Amino acid sequence: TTYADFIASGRTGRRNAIHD
Amino acid sequence: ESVKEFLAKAKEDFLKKWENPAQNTAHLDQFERIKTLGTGSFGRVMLVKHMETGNHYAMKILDKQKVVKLKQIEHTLNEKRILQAVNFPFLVKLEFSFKDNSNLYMVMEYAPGGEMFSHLRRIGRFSEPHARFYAAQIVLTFEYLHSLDLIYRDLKPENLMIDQQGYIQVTDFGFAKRVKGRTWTLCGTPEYLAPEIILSKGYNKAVDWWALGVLIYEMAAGYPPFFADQPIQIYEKIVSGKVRFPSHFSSDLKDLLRNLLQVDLTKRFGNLKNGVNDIKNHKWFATTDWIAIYQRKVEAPFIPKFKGPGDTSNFDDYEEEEIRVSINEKCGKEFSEF
Repeated sequence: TTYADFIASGRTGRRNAIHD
Repeated sequence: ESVKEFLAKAKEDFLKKWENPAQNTAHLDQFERIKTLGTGSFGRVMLVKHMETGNHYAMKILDKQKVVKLKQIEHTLNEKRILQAVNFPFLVKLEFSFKDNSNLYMVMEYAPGGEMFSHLRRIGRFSEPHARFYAAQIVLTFEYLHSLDLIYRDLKPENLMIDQQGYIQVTDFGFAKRVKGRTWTLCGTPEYLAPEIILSKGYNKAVDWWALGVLIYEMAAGYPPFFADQPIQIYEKIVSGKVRFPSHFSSDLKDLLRNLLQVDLTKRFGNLKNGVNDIKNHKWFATTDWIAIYQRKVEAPFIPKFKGPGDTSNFDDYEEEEIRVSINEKCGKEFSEF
């Protein structure tokens, strides 16, 4: 499932902004 | 209109403070530090006690030297200047700001409910009514910001706090900027980025309405419409113009999302002749009473539990770190107006 792919991804934690 | 009138008076209020910003209205020794609520690239947010009033605040600390290395001077000056000047029910109130030799400080209202992020990941997803309550409050906030010629540029669950009454508080104006017309800085968070931004086209207020759509999707689905393990993979998904909605999404929701998550700026909700009314008069928000959301009288679907003032149980734990203040003033000229 998409939920399961999300949860298994590297981006389920707090996401930093990109600056430049 | 009465919204138009409210905004007009609101612009006069904001302009007065914008032109004449406030400065050094406190000192670090007036606060007792208690607990780090959050962390970032230029520094952390700490629960703090105001010793003379007994009042708790969140205090955002920016290391001057780190701000400079990351070329965020102007961005950091925008944040304090905008934040002291604005006033809206769903925007954090900045109470004090000051600087010492080594850091910039902005003391803000403390929202004990914690980050929306924390609850969203735990619970997994929000019901549409739940999502809608939060979204309606963001719609109003942007309406107000954009009337002031402010763009926000960092909307995401991480930057939305739940307060005692279960309402949203928008913090972090680190990328907020007052611009008429266009700007080109690549900033934001990869998942929330509008295609304009990633395509170096030059962009405007409309990227906030795109980000709102990512938000609604992530709140309702429990994941963002474009994810992947590395940012470039995300940026390809965003520029491809291709979204799948979960199957539990009401069709009104899908429909609002399609107009918000629109790659064509001329066609994106929020950026047309009627601006924000296309959003507020959309089927999905029919249930919504805007004046009552504004006046804070709607029952919030979720009040977080808090067992006192200064309880931090809705925040993750972080490793603490001693606040070092140099004996030398570190970047005086660069931050003089802070």
